[PDB]
Amino acid sequence: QKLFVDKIREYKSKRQTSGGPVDASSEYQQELERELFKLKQMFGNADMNTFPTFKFEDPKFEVIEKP
Amino acid sequence: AATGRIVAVIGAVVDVQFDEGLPPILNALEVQGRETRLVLEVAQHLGESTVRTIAMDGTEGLVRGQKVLDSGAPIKIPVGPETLGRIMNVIGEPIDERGPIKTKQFAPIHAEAPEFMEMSVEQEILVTGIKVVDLLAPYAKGGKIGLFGGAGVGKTVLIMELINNVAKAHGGYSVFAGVGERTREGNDLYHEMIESGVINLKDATSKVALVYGQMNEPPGARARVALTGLTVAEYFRDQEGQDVLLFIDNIFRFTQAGSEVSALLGRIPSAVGYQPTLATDMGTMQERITTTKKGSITSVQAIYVPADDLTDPAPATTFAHLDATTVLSRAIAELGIYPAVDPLDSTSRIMDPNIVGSEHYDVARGVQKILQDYKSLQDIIAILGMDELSEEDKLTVSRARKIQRFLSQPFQVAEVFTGHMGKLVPLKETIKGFQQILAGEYDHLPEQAFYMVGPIEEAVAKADKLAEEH
Amino acid sequence: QNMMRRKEQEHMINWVEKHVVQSTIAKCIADLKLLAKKA
Amino acid sequence: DLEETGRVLSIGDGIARVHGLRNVQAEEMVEFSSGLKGMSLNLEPDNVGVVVFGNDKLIKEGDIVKRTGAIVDVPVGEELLGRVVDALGNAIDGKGPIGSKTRRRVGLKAPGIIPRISVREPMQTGIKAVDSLVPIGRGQRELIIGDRQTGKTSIAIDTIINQKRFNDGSDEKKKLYCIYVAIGQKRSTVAQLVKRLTDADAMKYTIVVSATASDAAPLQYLAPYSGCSMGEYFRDNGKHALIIYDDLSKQAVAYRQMSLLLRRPPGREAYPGDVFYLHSRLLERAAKMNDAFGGGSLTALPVIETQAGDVSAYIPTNVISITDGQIFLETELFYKGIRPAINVGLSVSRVGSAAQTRAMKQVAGTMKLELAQYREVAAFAQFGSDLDAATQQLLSRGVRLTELLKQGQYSPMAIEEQVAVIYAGVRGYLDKLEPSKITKFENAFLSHVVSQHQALLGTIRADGKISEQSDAKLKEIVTNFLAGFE
Amino acid sequence: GAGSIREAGGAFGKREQAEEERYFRAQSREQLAAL
Ligand SMILES: Nc1ncnc2c1ncn2[C@@H]1O[C@H](COP(=O)(O)OP(=O)(O)OP(=O)(O)O)[C@@H](O)[C@H]1O
Ligand SMILES: Nc1ncnc2c1ncn2[C@@H]1O[C@H](COP(=O)(O)OP(=O)(O)O)[C@@H](O)[C@H]1O
Ligand SMILES: [Mg+2]
Ligand SMILES: [Mg+2]
Repeated sequence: QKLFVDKIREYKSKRQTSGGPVDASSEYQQELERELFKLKQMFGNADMNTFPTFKFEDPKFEVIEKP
Repeated sequence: AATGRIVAVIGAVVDVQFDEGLPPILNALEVQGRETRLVLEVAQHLGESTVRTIAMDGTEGLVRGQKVLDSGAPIKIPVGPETLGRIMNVIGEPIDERGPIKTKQFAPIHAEAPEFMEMSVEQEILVTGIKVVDLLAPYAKGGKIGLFGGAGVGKTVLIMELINNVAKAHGGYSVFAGVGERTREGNDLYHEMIESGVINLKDATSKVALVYGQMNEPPGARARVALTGLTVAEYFRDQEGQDVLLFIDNIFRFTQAGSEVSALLGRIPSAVGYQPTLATDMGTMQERITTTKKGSITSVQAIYVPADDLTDPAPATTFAHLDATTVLSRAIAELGIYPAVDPLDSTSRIMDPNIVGSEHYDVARGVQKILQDYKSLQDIIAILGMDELSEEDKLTVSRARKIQRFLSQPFQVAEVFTGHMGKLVPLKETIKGFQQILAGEYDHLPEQAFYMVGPIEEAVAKADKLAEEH
Repeated sequence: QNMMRRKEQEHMINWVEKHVVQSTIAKCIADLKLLAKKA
Repeated sequence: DLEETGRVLSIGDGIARVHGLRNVQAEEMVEFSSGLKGMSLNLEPDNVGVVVFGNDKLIKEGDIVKRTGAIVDVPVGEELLGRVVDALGNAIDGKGPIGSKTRRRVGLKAPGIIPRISVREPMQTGIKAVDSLVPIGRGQRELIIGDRQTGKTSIAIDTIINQKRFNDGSDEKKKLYCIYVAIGQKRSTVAQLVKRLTDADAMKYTIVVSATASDAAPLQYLAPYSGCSMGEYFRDNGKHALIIYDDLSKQAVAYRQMSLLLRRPPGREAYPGDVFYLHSRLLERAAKMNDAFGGGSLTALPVIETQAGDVSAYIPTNVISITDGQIFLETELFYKGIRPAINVGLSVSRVGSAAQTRAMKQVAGTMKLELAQYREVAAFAQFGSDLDAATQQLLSRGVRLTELLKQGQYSPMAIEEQVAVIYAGVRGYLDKLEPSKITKFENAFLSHVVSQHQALLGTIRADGKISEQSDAKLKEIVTNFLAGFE
Repeated sequence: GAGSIREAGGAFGKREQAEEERYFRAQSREQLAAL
């Protein structure tokens, strides 16, 4: 049951992740920073971790009464 | 790795017999016992543990039984910011006499095209400063462009003007790939890039990488040098996220190179004498020149059109790989109008009112319509003459000739061909000038006032001067 | 949250497969037992 | 898992000459040791010629080739709607696997003589020129032929977007499921097309089969048949499908590559002897079934790119001979401002009025006769002011109807509004208006009839014809808006 | 075939070009002097 050894013994191996954020990667951060840069820059440019403030405009108007 | 022996040398095709460890297809093999490095790319497994290969350099002096060593990978070229300001050939050797290219990573020149889920639909107009391009068939940031033309219509001058304008306005590591072109033009471009500061031989802030395989190279080098330049640009796009410019001149040569070995690889010719694998080779090459979600590649490709055909299989196959084709015409260059862009044959996928604005689109369509009407009226003009035209039609012909002249523009790189100064017309100025010509705002000015001017203010000033002289 | 979940579970699945490659007469005997069980 | 195998004698250009495999069938799908797939096209006494579904750099001399025992098949079903798939039905849009239940062979035979009934129901495109002058019916094979960049894909996309009005309604008899097979295109072009179809909400009833330019020649060869099988699923189950092969020239090129590399005898333009057989057995599968077979249908819209308008080339000749008509596009008409650039003189629909509603028939017979007379006397423009009043009237009405046929991109019109507009045209209510305003009028008038006259449009849509009450009401609406028009 | 006569070159296309140039050099003369 070679793969069945794999499937349990490795998911168990990944489950031992108490201090592990990404299960002993030692890498993948060098590109994660790029992905999160691209993903964030294509969703916007401000800080997308806070609430947005709102500035609002008022339509323009002119002199309309009979001159 | 594995060692074999040359068993046949016919032209640029070499057969190698491996006793142990037949190399996969597309591997690079090194011939042992040669002064300069000769590389053979595997193309076919012939059976009986023999492989057919294409030579990247000359095959003279090769002997049957000469030892060939397997590298275990395709041609690997150095990639990185160290390639900027350098010139490499098809196999990545530095051919600028400036020493080795000490990058820290090498990339194989054969890779898979980006997937479908990696495509980006963003279309943003790239203003070049050229009147006819921006007006009728504008280029987009991250799109594939393509410049079609026969021999001597101005593909190189236009691609050099684009280099000048965009690349000096750009901040994203351009890459030029000379594919089967004149070596004289390569030296010219190298030195006009050094003197322009784009390539810096000291204090390495160079922003262009050059890859060159010219007309004197064997078919294999001319077929793979486009892939080499593509791989440099691909590293700049993926592993650095930068926005790359990719100039290729000429891409037709790539196609042509394949033909020059096709029958020697044992393949029945297709139509017009082209390899049976024309469309798929062009596909697997061009599908790698693309903008992905990881980066952007704007590519300008000069496409030679043999004998001004445009129906030859090579240009006709290239047409479907581009986003904004610019087709140069000899009938236009013989009028004296430069650039020789054909207004009724150029196309752009961003010539859409929802993209360029309704004013831009309406002006472009009005220009194209009045030029088509001029075409239709020229027959009547040949038969009847000019004096028997309707007055609306004389007005049409006048405005059409004026628009023809105004689409012309003096280039900064053609200052020797014309003696004129270079002009870089902004987009709004182009739209405004052509709208004003179409509206009739300049019916009183002559037509030679619009020949080789920038904005319309220059047409007015030139008319005033032409009058003040006589 | 999805993209970080995708890169991670991808970096997990190729880890766990690469991590058993580092890891049997019972199998060789079991193979012939399976070939007998072919019938 | 005991499998019959063979050895790769040789590999090159995507062709594997394979030893053994004594029991492999013709056109059977085999699997290489590297996981790649292939199809056995040449069964020769000493070897089998396998075409490789991928890149031949993974195949080496000596690799093991397994059989699968099955002719190529693809998943079919409604689970494919809204998906982008490859030529073999694998999802390429990253939205998970296709949860289909049924598989169908890509090389099944077309319905015979008896299972068919005449083509009688309209397939609305939303383009005024097509729906009025070149009508397409459900079960027809109408060719979209033209030069490059003349507006063919736009016609296909308008036809796909237009079916939203029918697919959002409740009338199950009028629903049309679309399939867009893209052969030899860029992946970014297909992504733009998919985005355009999603924005128009047209993906929920559309399948997009994508065999792009970097895919192997066998995949581009096979993609039209995969799409045709996915549409035959609907055609067999009482539903109605439309399929657009964009385009068949590139499939012919891919098949020619495969044949030339298999050393099959070349013919004219190096195409094999059975390229006509190829396109004909692909296109005869678009049929209209009788009620005894569910009443379903499959409509084919093959696309062909001609070089310099040369319709006497090999593949254009073949596909023109096979189909039931053609929509011809001209680049000169394109740059004259006539868009969609349909050439009405050359376009033809051999189904014809049998594929039109009675209202469109009413107005379109008149429009066709008038545009024909206009085409006859159209050379006399540039001199029109110096002929009879009848010739000048012919020219006037002709240019009015010509400007009446121009249409914007991605904006297909309902059949009722098309009928109202052609009514305003061929009844004379645009002769007093000068040409440069027609289009503008056509817009404003349209809005008018859409806003305040839903009753007349709904009654025409429900009746399919213009009855005398409908005729008179249309009359009054047109004359009122025209009198009150700027 | 809208510009077929002057795209083919030949006598009928070379005479058309000459006629156009004659007319418009006349008009450019009578347009410059009026400036
Ligand atoms: N009815 C229309 N109105 C305005 N523009 C149009 C119309 N139809 C098409 N176009 C434009 O003409 C151009 C070419 O059209 P399209 O790409 O759909 O035809 P095509 O034959 O498929 O081109 P290709 O050679 O790339 O396959 C497009 O940019 C499109 O936006
Ligand atoms: N923009 C231009 N301005 C002036 N002359 C030009 C221009 N483009 C081309 N020419 C002329 O046409 C000749 C051919 O130019 P070239 O760039 O070599 O065309 P191609 O690359 O198609 O062979 C040039 O030597 C030049 O005299
Ligand atoms: Mg040149
Ligand atoms: Mg198209």
